[PDB]
Amino acid sequence: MGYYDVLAGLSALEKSSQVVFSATELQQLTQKRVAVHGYLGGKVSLADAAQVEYEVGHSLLGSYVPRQQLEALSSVDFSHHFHRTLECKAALETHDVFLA
Amino acid sequence: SARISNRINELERLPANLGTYSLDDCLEFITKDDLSSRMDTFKIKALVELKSLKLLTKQKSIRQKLINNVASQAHHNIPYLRDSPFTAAAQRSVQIR
Amino acid sequence: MFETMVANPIKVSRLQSNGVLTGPAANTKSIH
Amino acid sequence: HKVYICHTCGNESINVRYHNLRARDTNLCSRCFQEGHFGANFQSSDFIRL
Amino acid sequence: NVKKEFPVNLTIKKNVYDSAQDFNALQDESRNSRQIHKVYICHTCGNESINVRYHNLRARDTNLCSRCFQEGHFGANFQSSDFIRLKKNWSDQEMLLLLEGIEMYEDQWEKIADHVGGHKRVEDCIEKFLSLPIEDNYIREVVGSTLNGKGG
Amino acid sequence: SLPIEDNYIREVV
Amino acid sequence: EITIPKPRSSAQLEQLLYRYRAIQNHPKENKLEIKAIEDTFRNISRDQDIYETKLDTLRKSIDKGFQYDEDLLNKHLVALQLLEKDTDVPDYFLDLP
Amino acid sequence: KLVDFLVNVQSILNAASVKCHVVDESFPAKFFEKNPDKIYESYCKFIKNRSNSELTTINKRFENGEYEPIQGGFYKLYHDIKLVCTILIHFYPQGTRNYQLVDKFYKFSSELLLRECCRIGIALTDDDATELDKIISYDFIKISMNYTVPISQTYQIRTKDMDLFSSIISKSNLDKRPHELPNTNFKINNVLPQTDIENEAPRLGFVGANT
Amino acid sequence: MEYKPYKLIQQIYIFSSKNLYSQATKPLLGSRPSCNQNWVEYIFNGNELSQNENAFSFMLQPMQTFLTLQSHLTSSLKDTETLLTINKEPVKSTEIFDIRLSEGLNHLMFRCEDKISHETEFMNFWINVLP
Amino acid sequence: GEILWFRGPSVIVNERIINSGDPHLSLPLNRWFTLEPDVENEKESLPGPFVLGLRPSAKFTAHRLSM
Amino acid sequence: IIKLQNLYNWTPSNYIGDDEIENFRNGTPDKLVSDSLLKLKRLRKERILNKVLKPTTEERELYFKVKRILKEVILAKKVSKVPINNVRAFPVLQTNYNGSIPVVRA
Ligand SMILES: [Zn+2]
Repeated sequence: MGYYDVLAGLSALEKSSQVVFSATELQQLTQKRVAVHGYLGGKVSLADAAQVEYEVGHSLLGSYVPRQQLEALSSVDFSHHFHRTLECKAALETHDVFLA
Repeated sequence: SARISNRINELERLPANLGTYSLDDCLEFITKDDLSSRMDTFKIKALVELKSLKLLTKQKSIRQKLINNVASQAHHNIPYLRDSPFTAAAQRSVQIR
Repeated sequence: MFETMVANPIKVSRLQSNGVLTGPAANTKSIH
Repeated sequence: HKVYICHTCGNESINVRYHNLRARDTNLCSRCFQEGHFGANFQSSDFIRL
Repeated sequence: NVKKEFPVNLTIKKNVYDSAQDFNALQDESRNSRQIHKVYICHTCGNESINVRYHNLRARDTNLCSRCFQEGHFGANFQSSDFIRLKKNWSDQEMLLLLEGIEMYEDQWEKIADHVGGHKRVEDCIEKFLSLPIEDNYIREVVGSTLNGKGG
Repeated sequence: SLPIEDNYIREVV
Repeated sequence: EITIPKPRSSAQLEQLLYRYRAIQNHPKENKLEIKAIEDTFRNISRDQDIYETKLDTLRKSIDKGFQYDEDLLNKHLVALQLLEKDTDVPDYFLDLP
Repeated sequence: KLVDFLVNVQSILNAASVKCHVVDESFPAKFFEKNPDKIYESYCKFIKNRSNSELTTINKRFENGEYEPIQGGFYKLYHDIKLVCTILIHFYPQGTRNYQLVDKFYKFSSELLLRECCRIGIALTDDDATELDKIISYDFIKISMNYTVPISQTYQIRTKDMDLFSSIISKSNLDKRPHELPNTNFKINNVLPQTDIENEAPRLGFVGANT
Repeated sequence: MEYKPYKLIQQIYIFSSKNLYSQATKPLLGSRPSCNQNWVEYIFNGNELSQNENAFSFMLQPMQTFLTLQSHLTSSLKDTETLLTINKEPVKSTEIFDIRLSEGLNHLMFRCEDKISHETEFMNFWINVLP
Repeated sequence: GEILWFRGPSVIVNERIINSGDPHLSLPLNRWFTLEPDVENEKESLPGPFVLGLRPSAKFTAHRLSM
Repeated sequence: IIKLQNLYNWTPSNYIGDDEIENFRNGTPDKLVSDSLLKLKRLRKERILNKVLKPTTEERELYFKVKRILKEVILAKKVSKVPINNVRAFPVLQTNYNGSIPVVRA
């Protein structure tokens, strides 16, 4: 995406010297509201709500997790999951693009 | 809504292990085995703010219930509204058999 | 030894784990 | 007053309890928290001192 | 016959313009390429103790990427001789020492820089002091004083 | 009585 | 040309230096990233020298007997803090001073 | 530095011993060695002699000006602290209140003295066998960091169903009494400390989920 | 109790599997490399230990399932050695065994017998493999 | 008054707080100043784990004790 | 030519302008600080009215300028007193261990 992003990715992995950019690679690296709930008014049809697309985004475990399931989760697996998705994502994206 | 979602995003991207060194732990001679009585003070504040930001619609609903149930009884509970000749005349007009 | 013994585990109910209120005023069906 | 009890050992917690942020019902002694005597799916970051 | 405001938890939030000044606990170890960890820990349970040997790893295959800076590395386009022959970011112990110095010596910046350590200059301490979060009660007092001065 | 939303309402308006 | 952009922060400069130190030993192969990296380094060193000279000129020509009022300095510190951490400064806080 | 350092250390040790009175205890006040790792042993010997051929506290040594700002005074302070702590540990019962108070005080004071002496430039005092080590030393360059720390112990038993363990034993690292198995068939398990330092943790939104 | 230093056993090593390391550092031109990359090693000296405290405990991350145990013997004669996992029996390949632990708590009993002087020495290892 | 027995051996943690910024812990990129394994490998014997943890100075503790 | 003395010692806040030198020599730097804070607040309001999160470059530059001006004012001892109001704590990470009691997993 960005040149410095590519460098940070190639440096996260230790295979930064095994990459060589071409001319073109360098030249390209430098560049209504439908009522869903009813806590406040009269709810619209559930079909209408389904027709609309939901996007929370800001939360990590979505907008709802049942009590028993959350209470009986594993913390190590989710810590590793967040480390893979939130922090190490750029390095893996670069490894997907370059490094075959 | 955009501002609120951004704040909630920032709060959720915090680490769980978020202790706080309080600078008053000097008088509590911690010996690397004791537990500091103030390790969870920024974690508690972060949790409080996050949960309060996630329970916004519930507070809105309870507030609007209170407001509606206190407005519907204006003419019966507020003196200077209950005592005007027009409200009295209307309440009499409703009860005409 | 100790091979024939049994555990006798300790069980704690969540109601007992968080919300026990005590004193002579514990139960309401008391003159106290 | 009120009485709390560690979810692992029957002993009651004194002056302080470690509330589980995920279970929201199970509290721990100070010692059983120092020594990691909770479940193997919980980490120390799941508890809060109250 | 006053407006109490929601707390401004400034210690929790992050710097918006230069995020390289947040506390080390809030920073993201992804801009300096430190996400992936390569650790090697050797124990030795010899005599009622353990000799923990912690090893960080750097690729020996990488030529001039995991070795200390030296003069023979830079060519004629550099002027590095005197500099190489003769810190820069803060830490948690140094932040604690800065707070303690401010607590003991109010504005005597030289005594504070001596209390922190020989690594930091006075200017760095002044910067860090300028970027420290302030209390919430004092913020409420200042804002309310301005409001009352406007309204009366 | 909890100023949950006051800051954002105030800064937008 | 190529003209690698100016590094936004110091970590970007550090990674630029790391990339250069990785590339060094294959100049006949790379031959193009090296020149852009070196032009960026030249610009950075030039800016650093200019900044040092301007700082020296500034600190030696400040004023003889001027001083900063404490009230205004306190208001400015609080406002800088608030703006730095994305909070809001009320409208009556800076126009009136 | 060293003058103010000694003043501060005296004040701190006086403040931290309100419940333990470790500073207000009297030891023979004529004993001294060079290597600390044998002190107790030597003291025993000392005792025997002066027990068959038949004085001051720490505050008294402070007010009389007995600790000089040189390494000698710091080592004398560390030695006297360790000595009084060993004495009071072997005096009180195994797991009473004063026992653990003395142990806590020893930990605190020793760590304090070590850190402070290291801050003033003072001190008070290999991978070939495994193929994993071979390939690691072949692939990566190792920036190392070495330290030592004592291990703990617990009791362990086996029953019809499962293996069971005890709580960590609160026996101090200064206790030299050999052992006393409360019952036979008790195995002694050695618990090793935790290795990782930057052990990761999930985000805050994981523990503050909506239910 | 007492203090009994070992005589037959000397410098038992328990370390991570070389295959896990090779597959985490080299992806075989296939998938992505891992992100944790924590490799451990535990050394136990025959002398300066006790035969009355022969149990040891430590935990492992879920990916640290494959271990390897290397044994050295001071007795340069012919001895009989048996490694017991959770009470199965692994077979060696100075000896080298490769162990595949299971999630939960595992018990390793390493036993040496002289059979010339008829001396036995045991080493017990409790290991936690987290979920 | 009876011994409580758990299904798992306890856990020991040396330091409860860590120095999130430290040359010992957070190895910096681009190390500036200083067959066989290598020449650039260096070992450092710490005087104790307290180097990895946050501790207050004796001076500030004394200062707080004076009041 | 390139000097490692400069590469090692460089920050994005090293771009003094002539406005600072003038408003120092002519006295009254406080006017510059107040005007810059007003400009920052206006830019942030405009940044809020249309939904965008990342501050623009000019906002970073104004922030750096204000910080440098205040730093050089305090360093030159051009103030009688400095207000000292700090949260006497600060956040720090915390070791994170797992539970040792294994899972039953019914
Ligand atoms: Zn308990």
